[PDB]
Amino acid sequence: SLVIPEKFQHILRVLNTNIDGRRKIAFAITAIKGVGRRYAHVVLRKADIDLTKRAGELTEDEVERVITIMQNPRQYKIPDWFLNRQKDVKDGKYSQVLANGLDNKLREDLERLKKIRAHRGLRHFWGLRVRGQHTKTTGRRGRT
Amino acid sequence: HRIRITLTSRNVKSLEKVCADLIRGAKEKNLKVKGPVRMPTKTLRITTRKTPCGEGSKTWDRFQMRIHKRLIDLHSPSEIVKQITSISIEPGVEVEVTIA
Amino acid sequence: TPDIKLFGKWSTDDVQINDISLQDYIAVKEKYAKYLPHSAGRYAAKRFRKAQCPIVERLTNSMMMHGRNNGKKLMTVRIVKHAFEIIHLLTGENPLQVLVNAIINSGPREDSTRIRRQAVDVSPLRRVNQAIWLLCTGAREAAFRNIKTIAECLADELINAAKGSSNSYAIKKKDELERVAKSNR
Amino acid sequence: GRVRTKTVKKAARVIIEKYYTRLGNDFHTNKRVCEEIAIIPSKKLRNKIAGYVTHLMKRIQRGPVR
Amino acid sequence: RDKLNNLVLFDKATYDKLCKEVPNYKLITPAVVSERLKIRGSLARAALQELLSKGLIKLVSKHRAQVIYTRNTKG
Amino acid sequence: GPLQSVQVFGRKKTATAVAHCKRGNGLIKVNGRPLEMIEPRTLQYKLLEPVLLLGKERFAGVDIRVRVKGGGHVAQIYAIRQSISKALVAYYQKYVDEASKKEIKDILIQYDRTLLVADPRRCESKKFGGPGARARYQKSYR
Amino acid sequence: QPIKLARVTKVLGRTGSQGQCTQVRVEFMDDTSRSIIRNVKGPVREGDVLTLLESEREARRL
Amino acid sequence: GVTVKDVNQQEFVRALAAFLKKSGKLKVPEWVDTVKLAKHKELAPYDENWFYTRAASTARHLYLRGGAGVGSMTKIYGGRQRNGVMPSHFSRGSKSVARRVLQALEGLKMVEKDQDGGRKLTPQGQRDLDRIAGQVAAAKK
RNA sequence: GUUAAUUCCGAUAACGAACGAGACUCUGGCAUGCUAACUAGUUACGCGACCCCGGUCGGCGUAACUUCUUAGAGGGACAAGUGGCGUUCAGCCACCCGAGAUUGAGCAAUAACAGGUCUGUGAUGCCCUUAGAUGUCCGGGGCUGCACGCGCGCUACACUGACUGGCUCAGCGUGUGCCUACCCUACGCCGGCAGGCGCGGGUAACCCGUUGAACCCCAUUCGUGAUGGGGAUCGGGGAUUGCAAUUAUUCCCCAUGAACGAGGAAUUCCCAGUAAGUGCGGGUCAUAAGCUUGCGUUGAUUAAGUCCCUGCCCUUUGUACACA
Repeated sequence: SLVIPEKFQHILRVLNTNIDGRRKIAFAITAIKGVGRRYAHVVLRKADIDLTKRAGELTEDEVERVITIMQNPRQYKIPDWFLNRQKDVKDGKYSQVLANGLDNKLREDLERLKKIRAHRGLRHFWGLRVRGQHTKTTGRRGRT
Repeated sequence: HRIRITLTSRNVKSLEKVCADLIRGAKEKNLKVKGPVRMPTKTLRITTRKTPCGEGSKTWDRFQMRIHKRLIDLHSPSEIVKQITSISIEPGVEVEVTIA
Repeated sequence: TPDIKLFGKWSTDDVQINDISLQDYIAVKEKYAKYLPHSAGRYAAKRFRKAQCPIVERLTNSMMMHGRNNGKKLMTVRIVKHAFEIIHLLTGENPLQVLVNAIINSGPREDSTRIRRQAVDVSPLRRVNQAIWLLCTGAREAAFRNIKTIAECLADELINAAKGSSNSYAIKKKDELERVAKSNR
Repeated sequence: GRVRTKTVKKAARVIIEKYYTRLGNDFHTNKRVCEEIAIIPSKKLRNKIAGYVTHLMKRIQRGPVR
Repeated sequence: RDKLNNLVLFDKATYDKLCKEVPNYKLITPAVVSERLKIRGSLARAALQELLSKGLIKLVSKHRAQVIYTRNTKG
Repeated sequence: GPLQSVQVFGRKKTATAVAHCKRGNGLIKVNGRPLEMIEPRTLQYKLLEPVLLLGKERFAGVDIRVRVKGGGHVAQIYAIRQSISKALVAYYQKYVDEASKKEIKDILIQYDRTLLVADPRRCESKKFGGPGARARYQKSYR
Repeated sequence: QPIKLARVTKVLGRTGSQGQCTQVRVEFMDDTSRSIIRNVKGPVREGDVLTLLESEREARRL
Repeated sequence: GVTVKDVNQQEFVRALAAFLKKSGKLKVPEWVDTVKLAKHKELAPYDENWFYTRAASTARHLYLRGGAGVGSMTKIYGGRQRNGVMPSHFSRGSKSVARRVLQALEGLKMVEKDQDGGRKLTPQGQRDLDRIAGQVAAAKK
C-alpha cells in the first residue's frame, strides 16, 4: 500500500521547470515560479486529487489535467483573487501564467517605465528600493 | 418618586462626610432610602516628560487623580430632596438629582 | 491514594542514594516528592532551601533555556513524563534510580578556581547544580538541528550517565574539568 | 535588619520615664496604652516605639538601666 | 558538507528490514527508526500506521511531537 | 432543611476561584465542567490531589460548585487546587466535630503549604527606563 | 591514590578574589583525629559530607 | 443522561461533525474549499471538510453563551496576525465566512435570531447536542 | 561594636539645635468582622427547554446577603516571642505561629556644573530685519536621497519547531470634544478581504464586553532540505483616511522567497513572579506603533559572597596642584 510503486518518477517535466517528485504534490508544485504554497493547494482542491500522496505516484495523464487548471484558471473556476496579473495593461484578462510568462509579463513594464522615464523605473535603473524604503541604513551587503 | 442623588468629589474624606451626612439626613427625616453605593474610582494616568528640552536622562512623570462617585436613591417626593441638598454645600462634592 | 503517593505510574520509594555525600541534596523520598513536578516557587528565596527541592523539579526547571523555551513550563513537564517512559523502555528499571546514578557520575569531584588557574575542592551542592546544567544542556545539543526529538536525547543521555561510558556531553566535561584541574594545581 | 533611630528612641524613653505604672509586658498590652498618652501621627510609628518600650523592660527585668 | 539523502517510500530491500529487524528492535520511535534506515521521520510515522493496522506493535503514550510504540508481550 | 452552603474563596494573582459547597453526592464541578476537563490535561493528577490525599469517603456527602473569574491557563490550575482544598476547611468547622477538622489539615500541610495559604507573589509595576519590573534598557557608550 | 571522604564542620571566611570560595573546616570520618585545611567554592553548610581525592595538597591560611 | 459538559470536547467536534456528515444539507457555500478562514491566517486547511468542523464549533459556543452575533464571534476564531518583520498582534476573524455559518444553521432550525441582537439557540439545536453526548459516553465506556 | 545609613549604643570640649537617610504619602497580597450596593454578583425557587429523581442553561423574574465585584473606616508587624552571637548595650542570626520576620514607587540636605533649553511661553537683557521683511498667507520640494560607520529597536537562524482546526483564561484602560469641522461600537446584511448600507446602546460598574488576547493544552501534515523556519526585495489587483500619496499614507489577495547554520575582539540588563517568552490599553493619530508609559499570561538558572575590575563615602598620609 505504501511500498515503491511502478513507473516511479524522480523528476517531472512541466513548463521547462524542474519539479521534485520526491516531495509531496501540494508543495513540490510551489518550487515552480509563479505558483506558491497557496495556489498549489487550491488547484489540488479544484480537481479530485488526494493530496495525501507523493509526487512520484500520480500519472502523466493526470498532470495534463492539472496543468490545464493553471493555464486556464477562470475556465476551471479558480477565483480571481489568486491571479498574479489581474487587469493586465495590454490584454486586460485576469489570468495566471506559469514559470516562463511571469517574467515575460514582468519585464515589458520595466521598459514601459523606461518608455515613460518615470520615477518608479528610475529606482530599477539605479538598482535601489522602489516602494519608498530607506537605503541610508540598509542595502549595505549588495552595494560593495 | 424613586429619586437618585449622585455624589462626585475629588477628595476621599470630604466625600465620606457628605454621604454620611445624607445617611444621617435621611434617617433624621425617616424616609425609605437605598444606601450610598461605594462605586469604584478611576485614576487618570498622565506620564509625560519632566524636562522641557531633550537634554537629560529619560524620567517619566506619574500623575494620578482618583475621582470617586456615590449614588443614593430616595423613596421620597421631590420637595424633601431639594430641602436637604440645598443646605451646607462644599466645593469638593457635586450634587446631581435624577427623578428616575 | 492518601497513604502512599504515585509519581506518575512510578513508585516514590525503592530509590537508593548510594553516595553518602549526596544524600541530603536529593529530596525525592517521601518528603518533597509530588505527583507532577509543577509548583509556584519559593524554593530559591533563601540559600539552601532549593536543595530541599527534588532534583526532578530542578532538572525540568533547567530546560527553561534560550528564550523560545522560556515562558513554557508545559513543554518540560510533558517532556519529562515522556522522557521517563523511554528510559524504562530500554533498561527496564525505575527511571528515578537512573537519574540518581546520572547525577553521581556526571559531576566532577574536583575543579579549578581563580585566586594562572588553581584547583580546590568543590561542594556537593555545587556539584549537583553544575551536574544538572551539564546534562540538561547535553540533551539540547543532540536535539538541535537534528532529526531526533528532545525527549529521546534526554533519555539517551540519562541512560549512559548511569553507566559512565564517556560518550555523554555531561560526562565529557566530567573528564575535562577534572583533568585540567589536575594539571593546573 | 532593623535599627531604632533618634526619633523613635526619644519618643519611647520619655513615655517610660513619666508613665511607668501604665505599661505592661506584652507588646500588644501597652501598645494601646501609648495611644492615649501621646499624639501618634500614624499607625506605623506607634508600633515602632512600643516595640522598643517592651525591649527596654527586658533590660529592666534583667537589671538596672543606665 | 553532509546532506540527509533520506528515502520517501520503501524499497524492497528495506521493507523486509521493517518486517524482521524492527520486530527485533526494542525501541520504536520515528526518530531512531529513521536514523537507522536513512528515511524521513514522517515516513517512519506512516510505517507505524500500517503496523498498528497489522496489529503487531502496541502504543504506550501518543503525542503530536513524538509517538511512542513498544513490542509485543514476551509470553 | 439546613442549607449547608459553604462559600469558600481562593486567590491567585488574577484568578479568584470560589468553591461553593453543599450537602449532596460526590460530584465536583467548575462552572459545570468537572475537574477532569481543564486544559492542560497533562496535569491531570494535580487537580485530583485532594482526592489523592484525603479519600472519596470525605467528599461523598459534599458537592462542590466553583465560579472562576480571571487568571490564566496555569494560574487557574492552582486557584482551583486551593479553593476546593479550603472548601472543606470551612465545611467541617461549622457543621461537624473539630476532631475531624484537626487531623485533616495535618495531612494537607505535610504535602505542601500552597494548598492552604495563597501565594502573595504578584506582578509588580513596570518601571520607567525598563521593559519589565527589574530590567533596564540597553544603555550604550558613545 | 585512595579517595577519602570529608564532612564540613565550620566555615571561617570567604577566600579567593571575588569571594567565590570559602574557607572550610573538615574532619575525616575514617580518622577523626586527622584534619586538613582546604577551600570550597559555592554555598557551604556546616554538617554535610563532601568527597576529597587526596590530602597531599594543602591550602595556606590567609 | 449527560450534557456537553461531561463529554470530551476535542472528540466532540468530530462527533458533532459526524452528525453533520449524515445529513449534509446545510447549503454549503461554493467558495468554501478555496477561501482562507481569516485575514491573518497564512494557509488553507489540510482537511476538505473544515466547514462542517467549524460549524460544529459555532453551535457549541452559542450553547454555552448565546446572543453573540457575527462581529463578536470573529474574536473566538481569531488569533495572531503575524505580519512578519512586525511584532505579531491579535486580529479578528473574517466576516463573510463566519457569517455564512450562522446562515447555514438559520434555514433549517438549529439556531434562531436572538431578540435585541445576537443568535439564540433554538430548542431543536439542543435536543441533538445532548442526545449525541450520550453516544460518545457510550463510546468512552 | 552595629546598621541600608552622621543607625544608634557608647567614649568624648563639647553642648543646644537643624536637614538628608530616617520620618511622610500612594499601591500589592490578610480581613468568612461593619457600612453600603437594582449601574455587580451569590444562594434558593418560580417557570421554559434538553437527556435518562438527578445534571445544565451570563434563558427570564423574585426572598435575603456580600463569600466571589467595589470603596470608606479600619485592624493587622512590632523582632512580637523562643534559642544561639555580641560590653550582653546598641543590636545580629535561625525558628514556632502568623498573608506579610528585608514589596515597589513619589518626595529626597548644604553647595556646584560656564551641561542643555532664547526652537515651550503675551518670561526676558543686548544686537539684527521691519516693506524689495528673519512679520504673515498660499502652491511645490526636502526634513524619507546614499559607496560608508555607529546606536536605540523588531524578526528569525527551526522538530521544546512551522502550519491547520478544536480549545481556553486579563486589568491597566478608553470612548461622541468651546473653537473642533473629529467617538467606542453592538446587530443583520454585500463582498475572501480591506471596506460600504440601515438602524440602535453608551458622557460610561448600564454598551462595546462577562474584554471568548496570544505562546502554551489536544489532533493531522511537515522531517534536516537554507526546507512548510525566515520574509527582505519586487509585480499585478480592492478599498479605507485625506482636497491632495507620486517617494508605493494605511490595510487586504496572489506571487517573487535573498541573506541568516547560535555571531570574534568586546559590551548591556537581572537576581524572586525576578530575567525572559507573550499579548492588550494610553501618548504619538484625519489616516498610524518598528518607539515608549502602563497592564495582563507563562515564568525560570545561579548567588545570598567580594573589592579581583569598574564606580561611591570616610580616616591616616605626601604634594611644587588649587579653572585642583
